[PDB]
Amino acid sequence: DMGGYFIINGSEKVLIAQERSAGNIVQVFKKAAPSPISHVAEIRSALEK
Amino acid sequence: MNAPDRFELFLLGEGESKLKIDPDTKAPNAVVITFEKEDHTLGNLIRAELLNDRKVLFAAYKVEHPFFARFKLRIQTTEGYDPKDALKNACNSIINKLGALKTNFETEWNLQTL
Amino acid sequence: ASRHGQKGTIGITYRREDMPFTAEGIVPDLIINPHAIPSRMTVAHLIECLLSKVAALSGNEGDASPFTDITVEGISKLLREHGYQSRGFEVMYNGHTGKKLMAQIFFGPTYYQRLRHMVDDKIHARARGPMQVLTRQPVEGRSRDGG
Amino acid sequence: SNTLFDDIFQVSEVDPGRYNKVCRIEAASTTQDQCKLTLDINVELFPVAAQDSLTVTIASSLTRSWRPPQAGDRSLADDYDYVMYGTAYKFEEVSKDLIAVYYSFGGLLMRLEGNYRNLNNLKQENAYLLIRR
Amino acid sequence: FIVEDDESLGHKELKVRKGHIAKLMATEYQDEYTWSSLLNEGLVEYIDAEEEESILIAMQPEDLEPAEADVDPAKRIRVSHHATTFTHCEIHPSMILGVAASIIPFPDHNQSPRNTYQSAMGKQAMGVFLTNYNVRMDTMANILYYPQKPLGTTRAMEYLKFRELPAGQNAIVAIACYSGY
Amino acid sequence: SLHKMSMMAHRVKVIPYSTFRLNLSVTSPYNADFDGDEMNLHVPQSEETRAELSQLCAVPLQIVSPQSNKPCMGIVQDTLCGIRKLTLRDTFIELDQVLNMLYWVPDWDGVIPTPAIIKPKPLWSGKQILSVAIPNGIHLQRFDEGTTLLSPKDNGMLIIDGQIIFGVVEKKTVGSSNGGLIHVVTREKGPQVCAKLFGNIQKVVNFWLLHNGFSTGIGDTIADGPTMREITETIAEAKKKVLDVTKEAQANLLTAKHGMTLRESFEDNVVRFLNEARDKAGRLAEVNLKDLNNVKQMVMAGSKGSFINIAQMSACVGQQSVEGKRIAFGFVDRTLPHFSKDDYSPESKGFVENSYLRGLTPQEFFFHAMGGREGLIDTAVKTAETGYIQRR
Amino acid sequence: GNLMGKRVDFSARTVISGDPNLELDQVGVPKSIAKTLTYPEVVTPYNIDRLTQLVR
Amino acid sequence: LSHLRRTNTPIGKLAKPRQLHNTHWGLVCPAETPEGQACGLVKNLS
Amino acid sequence: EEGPQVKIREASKDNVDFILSNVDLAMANSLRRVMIAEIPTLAIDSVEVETNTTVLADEFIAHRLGLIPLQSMDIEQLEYSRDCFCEDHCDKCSVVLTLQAFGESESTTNVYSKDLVIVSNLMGRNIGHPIIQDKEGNGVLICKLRKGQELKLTCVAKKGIAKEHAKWGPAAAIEFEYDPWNKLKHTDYWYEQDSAKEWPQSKNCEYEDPPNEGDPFDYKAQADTFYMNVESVGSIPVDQVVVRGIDTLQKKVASILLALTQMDQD
Amino acid sequence: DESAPITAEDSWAVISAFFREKGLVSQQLDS
Amino acid sequence: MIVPVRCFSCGKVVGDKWESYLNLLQEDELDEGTALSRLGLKRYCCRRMILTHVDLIEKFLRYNP
Amino acid sequence: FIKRDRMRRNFLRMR
Ligand SMILES: [Mg+2]
Ligand SMILES: [Zn+2]
Ligand SMILES: [Zn+2]
Repeated sequence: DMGGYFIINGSEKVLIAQERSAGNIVQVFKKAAPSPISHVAEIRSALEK
Repeated sequence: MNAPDRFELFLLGEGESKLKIDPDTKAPNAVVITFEKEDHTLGNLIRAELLNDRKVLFAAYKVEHPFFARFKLRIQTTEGYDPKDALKNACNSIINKLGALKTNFETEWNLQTL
Repeated sequence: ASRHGQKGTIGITYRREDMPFTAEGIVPDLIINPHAIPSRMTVAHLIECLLSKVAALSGNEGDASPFTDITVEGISKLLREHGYQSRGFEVMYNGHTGKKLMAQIFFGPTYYQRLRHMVDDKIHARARGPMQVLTRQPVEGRSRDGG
Repeated sequence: SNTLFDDIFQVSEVDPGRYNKVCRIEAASTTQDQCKLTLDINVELFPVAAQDSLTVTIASSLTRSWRPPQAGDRSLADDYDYVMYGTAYKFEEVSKDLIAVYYSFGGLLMRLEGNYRNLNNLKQENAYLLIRR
Repeated sequence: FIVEDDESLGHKELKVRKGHIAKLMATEYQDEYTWSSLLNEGLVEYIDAEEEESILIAMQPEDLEPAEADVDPAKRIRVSHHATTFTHCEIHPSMILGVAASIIPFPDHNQSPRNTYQSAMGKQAMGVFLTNYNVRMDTMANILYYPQKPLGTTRAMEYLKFRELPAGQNAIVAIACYSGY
Repeated sequence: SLHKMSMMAHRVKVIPYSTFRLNLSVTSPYNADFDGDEMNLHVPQSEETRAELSQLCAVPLQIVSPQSNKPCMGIVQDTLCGIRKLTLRDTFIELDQVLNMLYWVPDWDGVIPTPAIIKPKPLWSGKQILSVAIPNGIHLQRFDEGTTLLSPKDNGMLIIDGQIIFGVVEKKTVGSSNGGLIHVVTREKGPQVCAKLFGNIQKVVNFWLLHNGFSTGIGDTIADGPTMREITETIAEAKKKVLDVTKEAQANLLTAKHGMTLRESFEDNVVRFLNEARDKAGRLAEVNLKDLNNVKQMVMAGSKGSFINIAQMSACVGQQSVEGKRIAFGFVDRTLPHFSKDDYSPESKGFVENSYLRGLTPQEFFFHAMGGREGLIDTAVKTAETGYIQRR
Repeated sequence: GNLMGKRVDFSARTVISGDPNLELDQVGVPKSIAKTLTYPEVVTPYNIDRLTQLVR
Repeated sequence: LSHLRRTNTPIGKLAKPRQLHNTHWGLVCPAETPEGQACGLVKNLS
Repeated sequence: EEGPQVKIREASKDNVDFILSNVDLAMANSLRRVMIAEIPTLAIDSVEVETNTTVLADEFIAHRLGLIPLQSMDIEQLEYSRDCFCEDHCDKCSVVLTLQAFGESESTTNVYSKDLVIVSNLMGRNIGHPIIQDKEGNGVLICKLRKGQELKLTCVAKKGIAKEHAKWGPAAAIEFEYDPWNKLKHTDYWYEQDSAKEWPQSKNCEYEDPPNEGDPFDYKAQADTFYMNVESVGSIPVDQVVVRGIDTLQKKVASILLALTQMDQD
Repeated sequence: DESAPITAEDSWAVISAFFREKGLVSQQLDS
Repeated sequence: MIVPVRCFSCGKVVGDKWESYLNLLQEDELDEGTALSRLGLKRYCCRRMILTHVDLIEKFLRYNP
Repeated sequence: FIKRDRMRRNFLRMR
């Protein structure tokens, strides 16, 4: 037995890795064909810890 | 769970006779024998010996479905010859051949020293 | 199932004497259809068998590792060194008659796994039974003797 | 009851091609110049080499359930080395006089180009092919 | 693996050498020179996709290191090491695979989705999941009576401990047409 | 249940063992495999609803589908594979077995057919004894490639009064074909008659094939040495043909196609050579493969397998593709870190040089897996979409 | 879910297996399933004799 | 083991975050993914 | 001498290698079949478990106990339970065996087929004795024990055949071959280059004259001369597997005549 | 010989040393 | 779990042959191929039976009760 | 062809 899981009220529970786009990251994206905006530069700012 | 009894493979049931002889309607002087609780162990062997008989015009056997141990043996013989007799004779022919094979093995085994 | 997405249920069970045999006395534990190979393109399934045969003959744990310099022609030379048609095939004799099979069958071991779905666990039948309270229609599931 | 065709031919070509036990023969008549032949033969039983001389017979005898020939001696037209049984499936009018007949010995095909066996050859299922030498 | 110009001797060979291989095999046979020993020695580095963008990687070390100044027809058709700019070397290509795919024998010889399918059946399988099975009072469990280690295994399976807790039996398989059942 | 066919009326046959047993030629309209597949059964309770089922939705009735004015059931797999093998000039049967093959056909007249060969040894052809299941009044004619009335390659098909004259029996004859031996039998004899022909063909064929036997091995993927040299050379010459076009476009010489970028045009030519290559190299393996090649045999019969299957297994897997374009640079100007930047080579954009036999390289593995995945996504999406389409 | 579609009595479901010895239009029903599902036969002079033996 | 080495990409739809990207090299398994709803969305670590 | 002749090549307490000449294939095969499937043996069939402290499941052990070979030399003296007149089993139709083991050693304690003891009366017939073949003379290893690990159970051995459970398999693999030089054309050998080079030669190729290219195909040729090799598990001595094989197959053909005669009484 | 270049088979003695330390649940635990 | 009594395919008794197969490998220092052969495991069906078997029993015995 | 385990043997004999 390798562990890496919990025992919660008897049953063996696994915490499944959750994907996400990284924070504090600058990314430029071309806007849609009808859009009044041509391109956008987005940043998802948050406090790391 | 829906599986049959292993022994049914060889043990005759209620009113199950080893042989059921029926005449073949389709051809003259022809018969169909249903051998209950049997397989190719006996079927192929009887058919082969029936084929040796000159008076046998037709001999074949089939195992209609593998779930059930039984076979139909069809025998058509020359006029003035009971297929029953062809099978009666073809049987003796197997026993006599085997009786010889027993004695000639026992002879060769007694000859061995290891 | 084998380890190549080649699953399947049983069709029938045959005993040793009904089963085809190598002159060597070896009878198969499994009979899989040739048809399930070209469409699928499970070449690694065949290679597993050839290697697994070699391994059992010579007492080795056959390396079936991915990116190696192991060849089908290399393993074939080894299987011939043991005394079997290099490509796996063996002349077999039909169980019912003893008469040789005109075709030579690709025999040998393959590692097969038993899968967690038994027929006696699935099989279901109902002719009247439990009904839901609101809808008054049959209940759901084998467990609940549902419709 | 009796014969319908009798002639001796010379084997110009023998062809297997993908077929291990049967070959398509190409022979010409020694007697008539107009007469030509093509035939499939189980070479495993009756081997044929090029430049071979063979008699070719087509008989209507010698419904009917086949009996094994266990009957010691019988009145067969057995004065031949290789005998077959097929069916007439075509009557080709290739030219004035010149006619071709098509036979099928359970898939083994035959083409006999001629002119004279008008009153002999029929669209008859009953057709035995007999070959000697 | 870290690959540098390092030794004046010849080309740009790997930082790690046979000495460290024996040094590890020494600690292996003892069951001092761990993984942290390679890492802190700077012979091996950790690289994320963002850092991967600024490096070049050699597949095999040998097959991707000297130069050209016969060939087996049975073997596959591999490319080249014409790059002299090699910064790192892949430990083993088979490490691109996860637990499920690592159990597949010769997966480089199968049509890719077939591999993805056996990646899901490996879960609907049976065997010994742990040795304490007789102590554990689980909701459901299936233990195969006589499990057998596989005849064809991957170098990777040695680490997945499959050889100790197997998923099946090695069956004598005939690929044939019989009754049609 | 997307068919009239997905639900049919069947005759109960109480058997042992926990499975629903069904005839294999009805595998097709249900869409059923035995890959752990399950099915529903419903029992009518009125002498009226039994009549509904029996007189409107029985399997024999459903044989000829109004979907495609053709039959929706035909002879499949073991029977299809075995029927080609049985119906051949080479294929002859000794009496012992001819007699057993006759007994297996239940509607046998009890009349031993006259052997095609009499004098050397009484031998019967497959064609002759298969014709025992083909009923009188069945007349079929078919012409393929170079079919003459004295069929040379055992091409086409000719059946008269329900007896075979020439031609090998395979998919085009005994399968679910528009002018099928099946399509004819139904219209010319009855759905009840045709339903029997299904069984009778199978009973004989499957019995002969039980004894003749059939198998597939790695030997059947093994292509002959000089043909492998030729394949290696076909890929090699196609690799240089790409370089010539790559260096040509790098010196601005390469004139762009109408309504296409210099890149759009460069890639079109590249993806063309790399496919021409795979197609030709594949074609070499197929033509080299003997008639005894068990894979070729299943393809020939049409029981399973196609040219591409042989091609990818023996010769060359080919160019992998994601979204129509050969694997693009997911990383800055390269497909994997294992490559240098601005690398447009067959090797870099996803061409698989190896066969499944020789096995893929790590670059080849990942690129194939990438393209392979796109397939499972599309599949999963395509079922959802069609789901709704059928219902609306 | 309750009107265009319904769960129903006199229904069975199991794993399907291929059989070459079955006639086209047949369906191999396992004994257990056949012993569960029923049919309302009306007692009529024709069947009265046989039906009492099934009841028996 | 496979379950302790499991990833979840929460979306929602059919698009680009399903296909096996070039960057997925050596970090995620190119063959291990379920079919249907979670195809390419439930990844497995190398 | 009379009809089908047997020529023994090698012989042992375990293997009989012989050449069966002047026979019909179907006969040689039907014997082959009988030898495996229908020769009667004695094996455990009922296991009543008193106490089990093993790491092994009751039924697991129960299965293994069946598989253990038991003496069958004089099996004809024992009745099949089914036809016996007793309520369940008796001395005429069964052999009772008792297994009692315990981890008295601090080391692992082993349980073998030698540890079984016959509790029924044998009436003098050589039946029910567990077959031991190994050097150390322990027999089949049933299971392993610890300390407090105890096993007490009772076994009822019964007459039976392989058609019922292969545990009553008096025979192991039976080797069977004919026409090593494929003169009869019974096989169409698969090849890539040379048919003969690729396919290995048999041992039995020495015992048959090769055809020599210049000879034509013998279509009159029929299949006789079958090289066979029987292997006894131990229950019945090898010779008696071939002899009883013949006798059982006879008894069968005879039983057809017996029943055919009873049909001619009505 | 002491500082001789590595073979392809040498890769495994390195991989064997990683799992010796890290295990197959490295991620879950360390987090 | 524990060395199966008899090979699945042919029924040859491989149950007794375990302890001796372990001695041939350990004590006699023979290879797995010659060991099985010396024990008389001729055809590969039986060879796989012993060669590929895992004797888990030893690991289960380790737990206290 | 197969996987090399005789290194309890190879490593104990060399070192
Ligand atoms: Mg499915
Ligand atoms: Zn009694
Ligand atoms: Zn064995």
